Amino acid sequence: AAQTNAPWGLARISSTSPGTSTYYYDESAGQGSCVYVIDTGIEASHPEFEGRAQMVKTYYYSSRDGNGHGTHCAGTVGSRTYGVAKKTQLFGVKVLDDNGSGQYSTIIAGMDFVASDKNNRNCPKGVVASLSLGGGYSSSVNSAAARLQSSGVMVAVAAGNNNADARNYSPASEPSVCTVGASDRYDRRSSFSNYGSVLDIFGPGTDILSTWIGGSTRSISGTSMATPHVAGLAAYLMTLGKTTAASACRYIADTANKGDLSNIPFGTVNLLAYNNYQA
Ligand SMILES: [Ca+2]
Repeated sequence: AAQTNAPWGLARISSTSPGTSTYYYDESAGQGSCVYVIDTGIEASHPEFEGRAQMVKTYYYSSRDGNGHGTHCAGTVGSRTYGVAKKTQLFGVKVLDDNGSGQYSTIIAGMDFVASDKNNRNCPKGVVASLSLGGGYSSSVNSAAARLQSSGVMVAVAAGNNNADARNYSPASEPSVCTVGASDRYDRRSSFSNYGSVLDIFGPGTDILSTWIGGSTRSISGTSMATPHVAGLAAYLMTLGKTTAASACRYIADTANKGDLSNIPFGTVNLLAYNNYQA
């Protein structure tokens, strides 16, 4: 399948070179996989989700996304126009308030919830969790992310936007999950992207067009935007049977475009997510 005039990030993950505008992908498109988006919520009624999104848990008064961030991330995972895995099932877990903030105890609870809730869902091709959030180092937050991964969920987390070593942020610094940095359309490390030896992979994160609340769209930047590209790619590859939740991060790194990025500091991987599609 091919999506013409796609957002640059989708085109980038199906090409060996920058500057293309077509997203090439297998028509299976993540069908039978499930992605939990642990964030500010999802506007499930947005037409771009085609009924494939639902809120399953909130830690606040409402389950609605009053911010936009979670809806944007969910759109990059699996919306029709802006998503990597256009047929995956999306589940929203609202651990962040509508200002985008949240206590670590609530974020931990949300991760433990996903590890249990997945046993109630029909996700024959596997389960992914996308965490476009983070703060200062916390061993308890890292442990919660490691638990979620150990339970059989592919966990993808944002490296952070401090132009610093991600070893000082959580859950970015947990080695057993998939820690995602950001690049821009010219194959530079995004100027805000954290770096360091704990990064596993880069994905598109500057000027990413996706869904927004009120049935709208908008373009924003962040490692929060790169993470759902990798989460969606994992769901896509699990549906194709190429990998499992336990090894998807390693498989993505092994099959990545290598050496293409600039402004990568010594000691950080130079690996860009790639779907290796061949018509
Ligand atoms: Ca890792």
